Amino acid sequence: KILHRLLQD
Amino acid sequence: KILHRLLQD
Amino acid sequence: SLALSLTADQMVSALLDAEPPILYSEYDPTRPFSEASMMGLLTNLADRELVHMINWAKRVPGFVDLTLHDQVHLLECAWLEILMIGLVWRSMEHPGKLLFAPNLLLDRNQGKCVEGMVEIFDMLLATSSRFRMMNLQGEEFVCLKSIILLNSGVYTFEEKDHIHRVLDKITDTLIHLMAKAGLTLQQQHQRLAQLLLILSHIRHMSNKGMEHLYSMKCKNVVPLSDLLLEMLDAHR
Amino acid sequence: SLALSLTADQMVSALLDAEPPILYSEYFSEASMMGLLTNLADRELVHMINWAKRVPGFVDLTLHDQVHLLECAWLEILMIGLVWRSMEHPGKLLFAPNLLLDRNQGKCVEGMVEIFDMLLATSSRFRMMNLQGEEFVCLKSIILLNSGVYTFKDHIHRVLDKITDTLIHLMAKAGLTLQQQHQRLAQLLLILSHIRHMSNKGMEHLYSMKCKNVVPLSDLLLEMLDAHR
Ligand SMILES: O/N=C/c1c(O)ccc(-c2ccc(O)cc2)c1-c1ccc(O)cc1
Ligand SMILES: O/N=C/c1c(O)ccc(-c2ccc(O)cc2)c1-c1ccc(O)cc1
Repeated sequence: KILHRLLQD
Repeated sequence: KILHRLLQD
Repeated sequence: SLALSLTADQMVSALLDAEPPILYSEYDPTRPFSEASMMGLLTNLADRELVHMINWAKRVPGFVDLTLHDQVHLLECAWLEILMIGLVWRSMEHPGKLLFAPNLLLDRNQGKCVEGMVEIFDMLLATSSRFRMMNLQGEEFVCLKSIILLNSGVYTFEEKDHIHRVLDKITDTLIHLMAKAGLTLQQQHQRLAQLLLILSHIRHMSNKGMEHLYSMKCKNVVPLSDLLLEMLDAHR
Repeated sequence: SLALSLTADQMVSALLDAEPPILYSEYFSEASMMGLLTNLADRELVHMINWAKRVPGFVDLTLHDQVHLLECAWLEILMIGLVWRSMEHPGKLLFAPNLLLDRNQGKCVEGMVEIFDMLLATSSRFRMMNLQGEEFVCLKSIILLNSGVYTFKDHIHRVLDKITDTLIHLMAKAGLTLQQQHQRLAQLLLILSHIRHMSNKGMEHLYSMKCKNVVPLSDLLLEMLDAHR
């Protein structure tokens, strides 16, 4: 998910 | 509408 | 006006006596349950509940004052919310199960009989667990259900003043109940918040439930009553 | 946790500091309308996600739980922000400083005018109640933590209580009586029921525009949509 990346990122 | 009639009586 | 002049106790007592009865289903439990038969039982049940709800609404303090058109509007908007919070309240002391009727107790497994229904079942169950965890009282429940009726359609809308005045009165009523229960001012605020935040989820379940009903209707699974079709044709 | 140890003034200032910026629209057809909004909301989502991590208690949650809450409340967060921006622009919706639309313009997209009216009605409610920015950031954080809390939790409810205490503290500072405090607290939280309603109607409308392929949707937005289905 793009969401996972953004939350991690 | 049934709702109007039922709200009346 | 009659609603504004009441005290908190007269408010609770009025709501408690205005409470609709718990209806029975025509569930003859030697039939396992078909997707059609399931929807048939629920529709017939909910349709009979609607009649009692309409007459219950007329006994809600301040509702009588409104115009017919506003009455119709508030009911068209909140009818599934009222049904669902009533269902959740009935199912409070039946963990993992939904008490649609005293002769109709269902868990989420049976909710899989209808496509797209088990998601709504889980939400209703989670709400029931929340009521159970909060140790919700009947006096608080009748307040919440009345709040739903007056609030859910108030922003779709002269005198929205009167509705807000009654809402403020029911709020005062809820605080008084928590005060007599021995809750501190901090606990009163927090519990008030916790209760009203449930209404957001009840709204959500209703909206998802509203769409699922429009699905079953256009899927022609089981024909809906003329009253239910009216309530649905008011919410897209 | 780190959220529970905070005081009411620390909570407010933390939320105020975490506030996302007001983005601009790219400098009306049905496709042009949806194009501007999709582009705008897409960029807003990125700031929201980073705003969420700055919300006291949200970082303490697992990655999967953070994802679930955002997938559930993202449109609610966008809408309450829109309503807040448009508060001192009555009859109009401030999507962006260079994008101020009234109800007439909402008619250029089928089914959108109903959502516009609900948004405008919410803005009038905020205006009538004279909503404060400190109250606004509290409500927005409440939405984030509450909206998807029952699709899962004691930790989230602990933070929700803290924001409730934070709200009450703001009202006590304004000189409101205890009766006025409970009542306005109730008035605020009841609006969240309508914001949820607007989100669900807007969610279906987005899926509608998706089906008609009126404009192509971004990968991020399509992900958030495929969470409500
Ligand atoms: O399509 N989904 C329908 C549904 C649901 O998913 C969950 C609960 C209910 C329901 C049924 C009876 C009640 O008194 C309250 C809710 C219903 C429901 C609501 C209205 C009906 O006419 C029949 C069933
Ligand atoms: O299909 N309906 C879409 C809609 C609406 O009807 C009303 C408001 C919005 C919107 C757009 C940007 C915001 O910051 C907040 C709401 C939207 C919206 C929401 C998300 C988008 O990617 C584009 C537009």
